[PDB]
Amino acid sequence: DEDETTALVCDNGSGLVKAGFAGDDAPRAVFPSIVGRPRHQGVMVGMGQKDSYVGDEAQSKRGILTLKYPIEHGIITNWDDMEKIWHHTFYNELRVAPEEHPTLLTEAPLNPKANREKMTQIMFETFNVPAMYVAIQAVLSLYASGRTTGIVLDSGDGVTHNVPIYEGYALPHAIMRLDLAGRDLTDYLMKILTERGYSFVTTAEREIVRDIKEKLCYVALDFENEMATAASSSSLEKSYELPDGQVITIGNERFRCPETLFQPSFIGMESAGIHETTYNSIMKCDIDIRKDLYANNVMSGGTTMYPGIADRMQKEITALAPSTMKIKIIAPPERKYSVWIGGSILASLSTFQQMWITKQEYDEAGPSIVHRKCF
Amino acid sequence: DEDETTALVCDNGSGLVKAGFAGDDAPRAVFPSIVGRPRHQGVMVGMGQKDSYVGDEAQSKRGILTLKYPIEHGIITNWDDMEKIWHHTFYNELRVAPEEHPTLLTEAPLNPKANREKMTQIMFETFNVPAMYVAIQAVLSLYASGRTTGIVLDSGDGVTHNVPIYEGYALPHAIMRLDLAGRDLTDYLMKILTERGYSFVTTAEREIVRDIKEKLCYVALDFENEMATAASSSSLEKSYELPDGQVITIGNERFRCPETLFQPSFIGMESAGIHETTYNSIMKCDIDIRKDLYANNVMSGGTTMYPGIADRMQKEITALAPSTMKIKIIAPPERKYSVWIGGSILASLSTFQQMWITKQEYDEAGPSIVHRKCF
Amino acid sequence: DEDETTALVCDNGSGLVKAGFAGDDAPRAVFPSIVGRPRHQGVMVGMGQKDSYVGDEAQSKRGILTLKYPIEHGIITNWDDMEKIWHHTFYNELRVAPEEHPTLLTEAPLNPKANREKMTQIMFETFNVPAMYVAIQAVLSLYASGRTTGIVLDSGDGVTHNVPIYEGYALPHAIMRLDLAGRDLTDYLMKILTERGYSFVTTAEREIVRDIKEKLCYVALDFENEMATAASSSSLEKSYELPDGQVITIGNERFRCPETLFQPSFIGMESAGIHETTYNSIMKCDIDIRKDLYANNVMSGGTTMYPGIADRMQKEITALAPSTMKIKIIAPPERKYSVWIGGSILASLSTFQQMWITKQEYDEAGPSIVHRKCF
Amino acid sequence: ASMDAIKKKMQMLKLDKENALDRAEQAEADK
Amino acid sequence: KLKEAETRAEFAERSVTKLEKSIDDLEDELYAQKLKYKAISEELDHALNDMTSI
Ligand SMILES: Nc1ncnc2c1ncn2[C@@H]1O[C@H](COP(=O)(O)OP(=O)(O)O)[C@@H](O)[C@H]1O
Ligand SMILES: Nc1ncnc2c1ncn2[C@@H]1O[C@H](COP(=O)(O)OP(=O)(O)O)[C@@H](O)[C@H]1O
Ligand SMILES: Nc1ncnc2c1ncn2[C@@H]1O[C@H](COP(=O)(O)OP(=O)(O)O)[C@@H](O)[C@H]1O
Repeated sequence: DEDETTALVCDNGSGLVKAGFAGDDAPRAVFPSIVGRPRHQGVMVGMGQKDSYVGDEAQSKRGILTLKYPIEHGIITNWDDMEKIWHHTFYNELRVAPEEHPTLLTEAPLNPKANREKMTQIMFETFNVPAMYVAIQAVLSLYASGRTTGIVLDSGDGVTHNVPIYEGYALPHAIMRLDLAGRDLTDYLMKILTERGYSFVTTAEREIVRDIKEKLCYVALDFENEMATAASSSSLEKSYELPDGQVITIGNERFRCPETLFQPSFIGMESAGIHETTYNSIMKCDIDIRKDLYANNVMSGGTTMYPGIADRMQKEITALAPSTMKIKIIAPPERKYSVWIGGSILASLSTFQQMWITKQEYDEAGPSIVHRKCF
Repeated sequence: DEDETTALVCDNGSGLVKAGFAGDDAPRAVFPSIVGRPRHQGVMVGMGQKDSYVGDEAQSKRGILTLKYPIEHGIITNWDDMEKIWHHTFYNELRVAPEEHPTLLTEAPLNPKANREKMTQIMFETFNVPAMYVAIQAVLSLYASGRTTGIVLDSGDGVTHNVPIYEGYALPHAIMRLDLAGRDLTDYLMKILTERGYSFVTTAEREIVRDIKEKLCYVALDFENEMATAASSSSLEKSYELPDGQVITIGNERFRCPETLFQPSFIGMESAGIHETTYNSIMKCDIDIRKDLYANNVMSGGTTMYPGIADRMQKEITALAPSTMKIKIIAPPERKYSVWIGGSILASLSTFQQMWITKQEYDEAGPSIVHRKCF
Repeated sequence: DEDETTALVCDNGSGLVKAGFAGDDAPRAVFPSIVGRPRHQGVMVGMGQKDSYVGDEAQSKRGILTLKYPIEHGIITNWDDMEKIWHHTFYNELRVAPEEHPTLLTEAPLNPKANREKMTQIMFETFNVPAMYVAIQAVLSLYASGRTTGIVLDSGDGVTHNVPIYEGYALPHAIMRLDLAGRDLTDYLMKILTERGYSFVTTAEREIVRDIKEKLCYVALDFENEMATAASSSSLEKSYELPDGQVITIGNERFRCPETLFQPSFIGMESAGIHETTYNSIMKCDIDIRKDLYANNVMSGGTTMYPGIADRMQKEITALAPSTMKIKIIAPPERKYSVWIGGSILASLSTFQQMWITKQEYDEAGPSIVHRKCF
Repeated sequence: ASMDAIKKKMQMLKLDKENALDRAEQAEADK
Repeated sequence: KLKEAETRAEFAERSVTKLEKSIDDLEDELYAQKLKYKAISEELDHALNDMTSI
């Protein structure tokens, strides 16, 4: 299908998997990072039915499946389920076997080493990829956005890494890893929805709450004022259709879910929020770095698609940041897909052809080689 | 013409026994679950006269026989009479000996386990069947009806089981079994026909009422409005010919009997009826498995052949159901016989040839094997 | 009959309701949380006969009544039946007039708000109680158990709450709330008793199974070894006498019912089981919290009364827990009554007097006041 | 129909203000 | 066979009646949905013509 040995690129986290080939401007296919298994005893014979379901298969038949994510809080723990995901991710939908194509995968410097080691090891030992590279998602978001400098606040599914980069250099001492992410925002929402009479416990119920969140919730620019109205009037309530015909009406709960990003104490976290971490990543850097990082706060990844988040962050950051200086957010429509796009850009750069770990180097050094070669 | 060891299929209720061989689309013959015995003193001699009559023999000579049905609410208690029925069924009409063929018998999922153990034991120790398989009646209607998914409402002679099945899987926690069946409907009708001046008490009289019900009764869609006119005018009455040439004309009793299925309080049971049990089975299933069970209300067995029932059941579930959801009923002509048909389908599946208990496995394990091999 | 102008305490749930006055160490009486209504047509006249019966009245005359409870998995929906229960409980059984006494009612902290709002509203608007306080069941359990710290497993009729508390503080991010409870265990037992040949359908039949469960069921220390013998030999069977003189003999089913708490799949629930959810509540807490929660697994509510439950829970946690830590179950005689007792303690604490909502404050603020003063 | 007409008008006005703003900032920066 | 055919004829008359009702319900529901849906959402796109002006 490919007319060149183009690298394959995939952003595969605790949430979703985005994949396509280097040189495109988008993933060709997007899957959840899910492997599903039946939680019921079969009654009818000759029904087909798989032992395990992968990605979209797992969500489509979820009514009787338990759905697990092989990646949690930024790290792969279930390597077996990841092999099934990688095959589906790169071959079943793109029709490209990694054996003849280099592969670029993503993480962050505070992401435990086993993640980068298993990503590299699986593609080399199970898929026989000729080469590998592990990228920082912040690097890729900045390439996609047309920047070398900025803070990439990736507010994803299992972890927020908040990684500062200046003029193409990582500033790792200033990375603020926060135990608050989209999966926790889902948990908050089901607890507040329980307060309103709608309890969600099972896998199907969990996936529904994540759908409610993704389509109904918003950040807005001022939560105290938003709550003063949302808590007082039905005019800010929105109906969501549960896939059984029931309707759930969500009010100030509609923004109190994402509000956790500005109030982590809601889920038991000792933090003031993502704008505080953006501020601190910049603060930890020398002042001649800081001025450019404040002027280039970058949104990437998940949750960046909640209405009001790019503008709320600029307001919250300028409120912490020194005056006179211009504080600005970079938040293009190429948001959440900027990490994948940067992977395409990086994988295909002529100068990046010297940055790939080759299979021969891998076989000689072992799985730990990624720590010597990626960043 | 049986030159192949095809499995035999025999569905045995409190009402009728449907039997034929696997691979056909209908039972070859119906044995109406009966062993009849004379209740009078003989005076003439050299009259032949059996100690007991079986199946159609019991009905043909019923004028002086008491008719005993071996199965109560779908449970075989009089196993000796079932052996008489099975010998007659298999050898005289199907023209087969179970010794040369695998045999498939059926029962509701919550039917006490003793029943499935005896069905397995009898065919192996009395009939020397080379193999056995006790099937779920709900499953068999789904095969016959072209479904893998739906609520199967088996409103037959014995017990109404009501079991939700999704993608070929049982959802057993959502089974809503009712002690409401065709034999209670007949008793109710005998009492309300007594109110009209036609008392029915004894076996011959009981058989007449059962026949009246099957041919004259209906449910319609609105009981109270149907009653308002049935109780006011001869235009909703229907006449039935009694065996001795007398005629019984029946008015609102024509529907008051069938109505018991929707109003079980008519026979003293604390229940809301079959449409609420069907609805609750959908409700008790997971949130991502209800949008499919609403669209798949599946009929099984008899009473599904009452005029107005296909639409009343779809209507009652629709009335109980939330809006937005699509509610649909499956009520094929393969009614009152869909379970037998499913038995033929199941017995014959290539994927089912490993589900059969062989005689050697049975002899080594005993009757309890049915719970290890069938369900 | 009480000698002080004290507060009243009433732990009214989906199962049973316990009541007495604040300052005692036990409720005066426990009643089923039931309002009963006739399900039969009367024939004799001058027979008295109520439109509705409450508590002991509802159970005493149950032979001709259909019985309902007002609380659905911890949530009050039938506030009119709650009114009947509270009136009878306070007026006839505690022999007090709520108008002259503060009243304390209970609910899980994650219970939908309507529950706490109706408890506060009805006692103030229909009973004219001078003051109210909706209490947290986990708090009450710890006060009865002699603790400030631990995981409270109230494993009740409605819902299992499972909340970690440390030094008197809630740790809400770690509440592994679960929709698995005693009401499901009863329905499960009815289905498995049906498998053994003893069908149950009606309210009387349900009350009988509940009584069977409460006297015969147990958890055991090892489910697999217990079933290996119980399912193979009469030596572990125990009989129960049904009120009509029939005898039911129960084997491994005797423990399969409580086993459901550890194995939720038995009722179609997707859950790790009460011991793993307990483990996770401990593990979700900080390192300097975990050691104290391991040593303090705290029981309240029903189901904590099954023989072997305290010991199986301690074994399940120690088997998952790290070494060095001493894992302990707190399962005092105050079992099932831990919450009522705690209610008495809380209502009477001098440090709690300012926490009571007065009638004047209620009338000025309206029903929403419960969230300003209680929780 | 997506409000693309104003995603585009937004960009035009964004450019108009960004340019006016660039000038506001320069005009003050120039001292 | 006549009573059965009559049952079938009556069935079909009733089934037709049920479907006479359901066809009219679909004729009215399709009508109402179009009448309110394209009329409102197309109107909302007309409003786009104005909403997105400025
Ligand atoms: N409209 C939206 N509202 C809320 N969250 C969103 C929205 N769109 C995307 N996200 C979140 O994106 C997350 C996955 O983001 P991602 O950053 O790509 O993971 P990673 O980069 O670490 O591999 C999911 O939790 C999803 O809920
Ligand atoms: N037209 C009808 N009217 C009333 N009841 C019916 C009708 N057709 C079938 N049934 C009832 O259903 C029974 C046959 O259906 P079935 O479910 O296959 O019972 P079984 O368990 O014996 O196989 C008969 O007892 C009959 O009384
Ligand atoms: N011997 C017993 N074994 C197990 N559970 C019991 C026993 N006795 C009573 N229970 C259970 O106690 C529950 C009611 O007590 P409780 O939990 O204190 O009410 P509440 O939920 O308001 O706290 C019922 O589910 C009942 O079945």
